[PDB]
Amino acid sequence: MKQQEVRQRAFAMPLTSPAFPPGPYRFVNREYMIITYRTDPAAIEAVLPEPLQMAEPVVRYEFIRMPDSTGFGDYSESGQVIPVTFRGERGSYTLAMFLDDQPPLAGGRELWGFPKKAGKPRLEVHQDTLVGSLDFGPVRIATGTMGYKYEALDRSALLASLAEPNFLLKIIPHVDGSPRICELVRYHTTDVAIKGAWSAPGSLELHPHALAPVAALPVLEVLSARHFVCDLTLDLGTVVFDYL
Amino acid sequence: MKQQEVRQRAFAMPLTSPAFPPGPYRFVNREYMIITYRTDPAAIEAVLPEPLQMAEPVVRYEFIRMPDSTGFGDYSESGQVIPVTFRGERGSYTLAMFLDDQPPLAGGRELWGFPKKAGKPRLEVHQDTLVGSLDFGPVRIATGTMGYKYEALDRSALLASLAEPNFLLKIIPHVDGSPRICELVRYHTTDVAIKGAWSAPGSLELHPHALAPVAALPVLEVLSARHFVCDLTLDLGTVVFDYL
Amino acid sequence: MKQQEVRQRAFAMPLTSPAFPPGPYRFVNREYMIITYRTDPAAIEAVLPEPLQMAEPVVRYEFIRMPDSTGFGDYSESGQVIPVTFRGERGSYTLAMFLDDQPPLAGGRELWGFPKKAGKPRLEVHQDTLVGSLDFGPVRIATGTMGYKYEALDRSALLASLAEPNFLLKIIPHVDGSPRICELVRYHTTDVAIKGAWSAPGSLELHPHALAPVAALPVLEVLSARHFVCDLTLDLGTVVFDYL
Amino acid sequence: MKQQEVRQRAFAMPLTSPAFPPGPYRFVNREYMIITYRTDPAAIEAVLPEPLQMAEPVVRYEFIRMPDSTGFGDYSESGQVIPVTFRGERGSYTLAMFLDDQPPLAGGRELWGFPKKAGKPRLEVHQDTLVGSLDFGPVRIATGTMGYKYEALDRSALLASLAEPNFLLKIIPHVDGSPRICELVRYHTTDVAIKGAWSAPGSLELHPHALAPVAALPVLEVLSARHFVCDLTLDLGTVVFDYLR
Amino acid sequence: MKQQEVRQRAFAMPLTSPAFPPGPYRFVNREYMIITYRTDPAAIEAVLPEPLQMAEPVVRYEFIRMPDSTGFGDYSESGQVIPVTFRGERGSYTLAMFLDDQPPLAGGRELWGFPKKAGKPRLEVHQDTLVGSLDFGPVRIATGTMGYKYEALDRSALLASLAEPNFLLKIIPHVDGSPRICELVRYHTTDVAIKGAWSAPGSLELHPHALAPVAALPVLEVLSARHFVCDLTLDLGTVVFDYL
Amino acid sequence: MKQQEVRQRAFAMPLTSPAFPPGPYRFVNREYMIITYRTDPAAIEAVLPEPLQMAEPVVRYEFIRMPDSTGFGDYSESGQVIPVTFRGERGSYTLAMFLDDQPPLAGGRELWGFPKKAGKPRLEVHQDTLVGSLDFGPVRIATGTMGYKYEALDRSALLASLAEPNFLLKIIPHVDGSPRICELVRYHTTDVAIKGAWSAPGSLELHPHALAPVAALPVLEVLSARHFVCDLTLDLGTVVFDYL
Amino acid sequence: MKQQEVRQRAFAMPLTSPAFPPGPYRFVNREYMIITYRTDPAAIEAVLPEPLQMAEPVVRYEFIRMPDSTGFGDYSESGQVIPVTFRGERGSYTLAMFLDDQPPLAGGRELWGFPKKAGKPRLEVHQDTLVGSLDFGPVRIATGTMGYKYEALDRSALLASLAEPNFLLKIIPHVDGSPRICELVRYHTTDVAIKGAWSAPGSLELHPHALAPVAALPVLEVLSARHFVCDLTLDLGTVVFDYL
Amino acid sequence: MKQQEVRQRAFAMPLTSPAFPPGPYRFVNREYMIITYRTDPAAIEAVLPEPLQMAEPVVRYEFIRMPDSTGFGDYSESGQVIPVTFRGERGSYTLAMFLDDQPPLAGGRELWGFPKKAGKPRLEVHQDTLVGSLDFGPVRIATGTMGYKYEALDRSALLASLAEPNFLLKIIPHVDGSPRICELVRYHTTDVAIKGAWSAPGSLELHPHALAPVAALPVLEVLSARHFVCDLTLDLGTVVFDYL
Repeated sequence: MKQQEVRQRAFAMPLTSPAFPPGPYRFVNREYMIITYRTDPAAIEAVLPEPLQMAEPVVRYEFIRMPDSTGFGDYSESGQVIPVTFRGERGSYTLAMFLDDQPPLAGGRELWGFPKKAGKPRLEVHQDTLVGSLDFGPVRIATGTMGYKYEALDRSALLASLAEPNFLLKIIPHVDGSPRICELVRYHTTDVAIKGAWSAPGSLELHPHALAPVAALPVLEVLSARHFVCDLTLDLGTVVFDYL
Repeated sequence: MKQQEVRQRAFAMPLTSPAFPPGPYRFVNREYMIITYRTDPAAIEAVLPEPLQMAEPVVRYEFIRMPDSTGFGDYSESGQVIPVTFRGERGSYTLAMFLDDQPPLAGGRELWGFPKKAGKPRLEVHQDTLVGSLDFGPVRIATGTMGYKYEALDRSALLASLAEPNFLLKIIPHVDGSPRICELVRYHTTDVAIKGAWSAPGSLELHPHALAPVAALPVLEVLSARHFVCDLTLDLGTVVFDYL
Repeated sequence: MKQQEVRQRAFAMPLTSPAFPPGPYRFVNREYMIITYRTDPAAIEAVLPEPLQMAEPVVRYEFIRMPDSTGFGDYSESGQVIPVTFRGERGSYTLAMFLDDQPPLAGGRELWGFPKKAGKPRLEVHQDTLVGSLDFGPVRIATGTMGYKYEALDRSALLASLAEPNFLLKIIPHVDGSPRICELVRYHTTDVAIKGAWSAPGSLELHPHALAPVAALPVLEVLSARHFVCDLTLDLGTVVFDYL
Repeated sequence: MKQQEVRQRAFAMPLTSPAFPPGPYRFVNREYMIITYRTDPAAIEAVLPEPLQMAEPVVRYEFIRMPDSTGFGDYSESGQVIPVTFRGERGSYTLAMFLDDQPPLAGGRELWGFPKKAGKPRLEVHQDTLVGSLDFGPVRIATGTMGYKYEALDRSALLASLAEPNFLLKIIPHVDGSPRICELVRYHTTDVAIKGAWSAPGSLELHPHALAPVAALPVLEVLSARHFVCDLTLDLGTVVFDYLR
Repeated sequence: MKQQEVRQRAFAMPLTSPAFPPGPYRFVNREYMIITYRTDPAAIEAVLPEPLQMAEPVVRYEFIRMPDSTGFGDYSESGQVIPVTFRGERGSYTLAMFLDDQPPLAGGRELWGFPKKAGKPRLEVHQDTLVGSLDFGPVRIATGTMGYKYEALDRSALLASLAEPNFLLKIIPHVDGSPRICELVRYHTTDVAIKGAWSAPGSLELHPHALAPVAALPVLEVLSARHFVCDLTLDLGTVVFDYL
Repeated sequence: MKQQEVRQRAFAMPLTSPAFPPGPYRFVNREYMIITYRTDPAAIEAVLPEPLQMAEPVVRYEFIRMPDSTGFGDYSESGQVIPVTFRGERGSYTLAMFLDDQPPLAGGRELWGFPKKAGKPRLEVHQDTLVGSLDFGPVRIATGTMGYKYEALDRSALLASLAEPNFLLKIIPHVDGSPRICELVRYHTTDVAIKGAWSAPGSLELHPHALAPVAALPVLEVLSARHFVCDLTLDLGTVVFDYL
Repeated sequence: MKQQEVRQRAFAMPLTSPAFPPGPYRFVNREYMIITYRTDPAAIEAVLPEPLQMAEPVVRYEFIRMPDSTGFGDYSESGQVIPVTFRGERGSYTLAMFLDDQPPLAGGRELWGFPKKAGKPRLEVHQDTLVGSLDFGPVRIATGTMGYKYEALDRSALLASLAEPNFLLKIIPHVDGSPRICELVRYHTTDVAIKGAWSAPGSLELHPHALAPVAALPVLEVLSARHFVCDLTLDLGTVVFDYL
Repeated sequence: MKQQEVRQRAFAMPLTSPAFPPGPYRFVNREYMIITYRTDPAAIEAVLPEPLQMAEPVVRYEFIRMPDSTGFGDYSESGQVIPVTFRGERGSYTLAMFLDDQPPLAGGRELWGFPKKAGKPRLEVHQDTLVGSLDFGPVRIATGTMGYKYEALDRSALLASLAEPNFLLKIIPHVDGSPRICELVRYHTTDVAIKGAWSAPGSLELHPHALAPVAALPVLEVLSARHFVCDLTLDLGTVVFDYL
């Protein structure tokens, strides 16, 4: 298999059996618990890369079920998202995620630049409560709870939420340890169909961990909680600022 | 978190809590079981990317324990390695690995370009038999067996095998899915101390898997088995050929 | 809170974190097993409150799954309902009900006046059989079985039955133990969308219990068994008769 | 079953097999662990309904075993009680309670107006520590600890709290959702026999929950811990303010 | 229970509580994993009953979930199907099935003449991998694997495959052991709705069993893998050739 | 494999690997618990096909262990048998059976016409009591008990019992749902050797089930109980009345 | 414990509590499953020690239950036996055994010279299938399967096979590692009673193991399967050829 | 024993079988996790006994494995130590300690006067994370985490810290409950050989407990985390201050 055949088939490692596939990336029945909390503004500023700019000092803490995902399989995710502005546009910055499936973890990192690590997220209804949890090894680092579907939420506002740009700092080292890729990436979730969306009382507790430091954006006050189910496509991202 | 802080600080994602640290990457008490088997030369040719050239039509099947790994932790690995020459120099090519710990998986892939996937390798003595196994979710894909330290091995010769260059094909996608990095990488294991090294009868059985195709290189005849324990440093690789 | 705003805010206890929310109460994919059986006429007459009037001497024994219930969560229900007339108008009377979730138990009792107790109902397919059970603590008190979807059920008869009036006897003691509320309440399930509906052969065995006396309406003869899945709204009730 | 006989028979639903019976409600060998903690005064006034007034800014956090309870069975309970005055008379206000047995749950709510919800309270000695815990489904929302009977308490003093009035805001919705009952209820625990009472160092930790917000009253400092066993009759309450009259 | 009641009522044994009901036999959400493999043409010829003629020397190995099956219940199936022509028309031939539910096993055999035996098929997503397995008592006889929904399939073409005739050889013994029924049966799946259809890499391993000889058709090379979900009606078959 | 080869090898499906084999059918160490009870004569008449004629209004309820059975393996059985007369001959009619092994269940139905279904029978001594049970899925449908070997029974009378003809209504649908086989079948158990045979106090309890309606022949009074162990051969049956 | 007591008392170590007793070695109810398979004649030649000569290129693979064995206890065995001739006489050669009980392992090896190792053989009926398996620590190395007593076997012929000489190569090392005993040993099974003997379809799968190389004689085609139960006496062997 | 020899023999209770032996007390492969955190100065001042003097307001929280401890066995330890000065001399004060082995608990208390209580500390690598925990009965009261060996730690600073003086407050009541012993004790760890020593990012969460009040020194800010393995001798102490 010649030089140009290699260059032509190359998408992801291993060449002949890639750790992940090309898309499209389609998600069916994504289920979100999102708890939004006020935090120390100084705690966001210490972690937000310029030229991104801080908006509200809030954090979106999320627990996501992805039972049906092309190329990737059946998995769950938990993460911390921060509202930002970039060039007059509102959007989000993903600071941290954790997932229980390989292909979307390698794929997430190597293709888009999602800052993903391994963990055990769960999101399930126990009788009357929706309970989100994320373990990292034997250690519980996040527990969220919500009432069950108390109020229907505005679906227009939700679709506008899912339409905003999502920014990521993609960093990949060169063989020598210096960055070979260091860029702000913009991605969109498109073809959204909302199956249901609700609000209800919510709660969040975070625990410190040396290798999963979600707790360094302290929960000062829980502001809102939303729970929705939707289908969508994770579109390929585009570079919006190349630090290199 | 100023703009040029980012491009000088950036090593691995997440920028502020990297998924793996910089080395040196030191390994104490790695333990190897290596079953060398003869395969179909045509299966080797099918996967070998030029300018690499095949040598003997053999596969070195590895089960490796790494209980003490700087920056990475305590874990196990299994994989398929093939003798190769590049520009006439004899070395190795790593076709497939599987590991049970995320930092060395991401780090292996993003820094050197080891072709790593997730799986559950084990290497254990069960009374009279050293047993290596590799499971990928609920499916067994590799089982190797060895008698226990039947005869001491010529260490000076072994250390020779371990001085040879190891070659990797590093592939990282750009955000749009075309290759952003596509290169052959040369790396050495250095500062090696062999604590012991043995030979004994060996066996190997492989099973098909859509996502872990080790059985694509069929075990036609087992040729040798080696078992050894060592400390070593995984040095950073160099680019020896850039396809882009 | 100010004495005035307390009145304005009061819905259910606890005032500041009510044991159940207001609604509307929407149900998605309720799944029913109903076994209609002939019983002793005298047993029915002994429990039916005038001004309610007995229609035929049958009991509909229900096993219901409610996997998706707004404000309540995900739960199961079992109990006894009797065909009734009130002022000439054909309807049903709920004698006993059993649930494994507390918000719909309190809310059922305090809002509409469903005669609810705690219990563990289950409704599950085991290979070829739909099996309904009700345990009350360690004692099984109801076991129902049906074949799986032998014949389509008349959607029109079904929708007309669901459109009927349901009567409940709401009783709530005053702090002195005398009745503070004692009324016949009429309610409706509306916005009914049936997803599937079948008949099959069916069985029912009931067992004695001092605190869960379903067996007091003995199974003389099983008349029919229906299985259906639907979405509906549990509308608020209205008082049709005040004993006080 | 004539409509007249219906009215005569009516106490609690279901008419012919009430979810709970009538009393008298007797409790034998009721065991308490009470951790008193100072909280944020602003947290208390937000949840205290006028004409109640606030007394000292503390919360009495409770874990109670009721192994022998007439009409109810054998169960445990946990929750939050605060010091209050109504018309200048000093008493308690129950903010939240959680139990593992339905009859006292329904009865608690529908008769007296106790603010009750389901949960899994436990109270047990583990070697040297009395350990009280509350779980709400999979989530731990309260953990409390004490030494084991370090110092005896005077009982005669203790009975100073048990004879005080207890106040409850009783709320039962009408079929249409607006309040049918909305009154403050006064109840007393009478027939109190103390079998033993003790103090010891204590601890408390509380965790957030959307549906069980005990942690909304933050533990700033633990102030005292008490452990006691008693027999007790829970008397029927009386209305002392009717928001709806 | 008069004599001519018997001959007009008789459908299946036991006459008064038949082991399976009459249809229509409707299936909602059948899920298929099909691994198509090339085999020894001589192994196919050895089992193919004339007047059926072999076509390509391939086997379609199936693992199928049927969670909602009218009259039959919720169950799983695995089996070996071969492309065939009869009187020049292209169709299929079912060589072997295995199921975990009795009504469809007896019903399959006695009505259509599906060559059904007992076993324990499973089809499940394990993170990144769709895994089909078939156990016959304690022995694994089939393991298949697929990546997860790598690429959407041409549905109109699929629906084409599913319009083809399916052929069965129905054999029932007379009480004396000579064949009482011995016929080729043609049946169609009709009213088909494809909910989704995908392709992805595939693997298949078979193991010998004296009583479940799937391995008699050896996996020489895996050619394709398909995964799809559908609703369909299993129509009654017709006799196309009677050997007697 | 030609047309006539097919017709010549055809015994049971699948042609090339029959679900059951030819006999002879030999049973070693068959162990029976038989509880005979008086029932409603109207309950037998509703289930007994003419030209069979009712004898006593009793039912033989049975629990059988078949640990050693040619062609079939190791299994257990439970069933309801009714005494009948046909053409001046005393015999039995089998109304219902349940077994935990496939080959004898398919074989029983397709060859002789035993009205067999699937279930979990057990027959074991627990200390002082012989206990027979039959579950159908998670549901207990029959429990019998006997004292242990209180009295030896008449072996001449027992052999005469095992010598009487056993009648079965064999029904097999045609592909179109109409009966293709509908006949009264007579079979004998021959070559009987009785190893031991006893009577003792006995008891029976039956539970309703929609798909296993053994309970529709109510236990009004337990009359007798016998327990024996024997070897025998289940001879092929012969047609004694063809409804068709 | 005088010097010449030792040389007249000495049978097995420990002298005062020998690891196995002298016989006769009587076996009641040995049960055999034997899968006869054709293999590579070249694999047979590679292991057959002259003056033994190979006969058919077949292996008799055995799984044997010995529940009642004088001096040895209750245990199981599995092994590989090959047809042979010595000085023109047809007999057997035992290549490999594995047992789960020490006295017969030591005794087998030190007295006759059976080539015994440890392992975990099992032979059990699972419903319709006789299943033999052999595990060596955690690795399965042999799985055999048979239908259950399909047809009675010609016993007089069987007893003929069991009258043939069995040959063993006995090897014991001297303290210095050179052979102290190295001889061909002939032994018979005598006083044989066949309790039953059957044939049925068979299967065999072998797996590699460094220390249990049964798979070195590959299953090319399974030829027959036999299942039988017997009592027999293992007589002491004789030396028929002494290499020393 | 004679009254004189009692005095001569007395070391620890029981006289004739002392709860712990004399020593020297040698430790091999102690493994420490130390997390240094800033706390509230007032909390430290509230527990520190004059003549001891407060140095910086930090607490070193320790999780220690002692797998090989002469006279004591194999055990783990957790607790709190504070940087201190005494007469100008820099050292440490041990506030609280927790162990799962009784000989070092009694011996620690009675000989040096370590302030020991019972508890269950653990220190373990879970894949990529070093996890320290302390349970006290059913309550977790300390959880520490570190990355694995990110950077070498300064051996010189380490050895100097281990060479420092440790102070303890030895208190032992007289039978009347008044202090019989009340003294500041100084001790040293000598013959220290460090085997490895590292730093990495670290975390600590503490929890309230009435009998194990570690939380009384609140974690305001984690300053550092060190991991090391060493051999050392726990030398006898000396009194430096007698309160009595």
